[PDB]
Amino acid sequence: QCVNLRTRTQLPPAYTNSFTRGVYYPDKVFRSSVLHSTQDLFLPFFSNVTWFHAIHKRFDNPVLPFNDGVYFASTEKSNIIRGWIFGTTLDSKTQSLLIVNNATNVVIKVCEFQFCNDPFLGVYYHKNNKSWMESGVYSSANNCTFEYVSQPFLMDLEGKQGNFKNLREFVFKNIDGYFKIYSKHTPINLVRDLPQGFSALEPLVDLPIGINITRFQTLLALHRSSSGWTAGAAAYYVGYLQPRTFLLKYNENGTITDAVDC
Amino acid sequence: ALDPLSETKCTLKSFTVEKGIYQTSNFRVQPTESIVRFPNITNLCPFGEVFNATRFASVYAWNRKRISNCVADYSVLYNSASFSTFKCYGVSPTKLNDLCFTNVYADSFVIRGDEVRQIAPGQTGKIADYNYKLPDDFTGCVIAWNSNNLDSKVGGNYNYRYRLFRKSNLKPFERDISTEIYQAGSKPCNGVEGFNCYFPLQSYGFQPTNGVGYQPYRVVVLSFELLHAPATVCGPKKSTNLVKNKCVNFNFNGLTGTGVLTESNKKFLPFQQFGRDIADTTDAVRDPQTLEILDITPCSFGGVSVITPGTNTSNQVAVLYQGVNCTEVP
Amino acid sequence: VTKFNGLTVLPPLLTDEMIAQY
Repeated sequence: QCVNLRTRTQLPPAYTNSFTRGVYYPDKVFRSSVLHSTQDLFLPFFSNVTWFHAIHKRFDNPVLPFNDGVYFASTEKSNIIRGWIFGTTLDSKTQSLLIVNNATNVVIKVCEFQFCNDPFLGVYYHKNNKSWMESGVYSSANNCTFEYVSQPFLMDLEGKQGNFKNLREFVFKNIDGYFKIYSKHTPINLVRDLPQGFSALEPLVDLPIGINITRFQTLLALHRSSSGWTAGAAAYYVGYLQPRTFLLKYNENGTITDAVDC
Repeated sequence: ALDPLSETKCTLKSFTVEKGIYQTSNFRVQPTESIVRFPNITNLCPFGEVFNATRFASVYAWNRKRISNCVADYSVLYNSASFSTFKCYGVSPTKLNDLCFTNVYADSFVIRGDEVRQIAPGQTGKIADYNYKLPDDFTGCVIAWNSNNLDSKVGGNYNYRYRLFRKSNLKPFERDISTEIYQAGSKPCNGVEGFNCYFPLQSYGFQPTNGVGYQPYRVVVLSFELLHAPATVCGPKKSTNLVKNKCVNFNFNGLTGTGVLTESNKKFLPFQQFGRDIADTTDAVRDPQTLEILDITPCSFGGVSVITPGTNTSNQVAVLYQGVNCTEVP
Repeated sequence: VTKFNGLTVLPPLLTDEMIAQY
């Protein structure tokens, strides 16, 4: 479990642009036809994000820092990217996070997992009773405290064609020993890497973990029939948060309509 | 405090009042009830696994169960009336029902009846020095149970043992299952019975006709841990009914105020609890039990004015409650 | 031409009907 992959190629960090997206609800307070300002960790307008791209002989999975917070947009159709993992040194000396989903639940386990050199989510048992189920990024787990079971989700794995008609945005932040997860699913008519518009992010997951996070990694789905595994494509972007100051406009129903950077 | 005419004299500091209108004090409707609302007490915590257990172990092979991310119901434990000893130090368990800690540990073992004093910090002897000890800062609360009809067997329960010796003084909260041999002099034991070497493991003689010091007593230690991590386990709480159209007190999960509660025509999102105005004032709150929002409107207040002519003519006065409806004055 | 913490607004003595008669 120490040898590298057969399709592990590296890519130079190309860049792109993010027009207006990267705003969320700062609190759980209802407002109506107001113009409220706030000072929290947001994404800067008209900044750059690190565009990554993998194919079904390139395994584009680098290791990136997590100093303040990283904005995700996992826009994919056959759902190759499963989940994400966080840690400090990626070993069993300290605690690390693990978020994976297996088509019936999302699994959040934080233990001292002994990862590989280049860890990957391995799928086996392709003989019978498939149902696109998950069937190892770790080897051991001991001396841990927290485990979470959240609301389930839906999946599909067959190949799609054409342009991209779905958005899966994510942003994480580690303050006060907590862990916040924001997401939004919107249909699009996308002729680019990132769409243009305005949509807000809603809070779903809240965990009182209390861990330090410095680096992270991204997990994909790989089939086979620690090197002989067939990889898939990927299309995700990586940004960084900064303590900016934003304006927020609310309507009569209580939804964010427009935002202005200061 | 007798006449509104005489109340005017106490503010003007004079015994003669001329013609005019004067403000004396303020009016405020006092609250009657106190509404306490809180969410449900679901996601209960498995306390029957260590208190109402069927299986158990010895004094040195004690298991460990992790208790976190649940609700700590100590109300039925304090009023159980089915256990032998419940004594602990400093913090009484009758006020611990509404607190929150980080981690909770509970053990499971059976000790003798004459060895009940050894489960204490600073105690020496047979069980505390050779099997299992507690540190001096133990602020938990122990609990025991007689098992003369549960773990007792005729002929003798020789499936469980307890140590009679150990090499030295053990560190507190140690789980030692191994079978090392005690040496006393300069003669090594070499893993076999020899000179100055005694077998610590002694089997139990549990019998229904045993004495008070030979009966099985299921004792469970319970410890409380305060860590710099945020608290995950908490105690329960009780709410009351909901009263409308009355200036009452508010006791929600994260809000405290005073006002009336009427029906609101607004729409709230499921990712937010309450709402606020443009001047950081609360106007709508959601009930944590049932999904319905209630409007927050303050009960009536205002100044009191006294209309009177001069005191050299008459003494009749008129009382004007500014902005107050006189369905609420009497 | 287009509260909560002890704030009140007193009405004027002359209304808008009696000003228009003047």
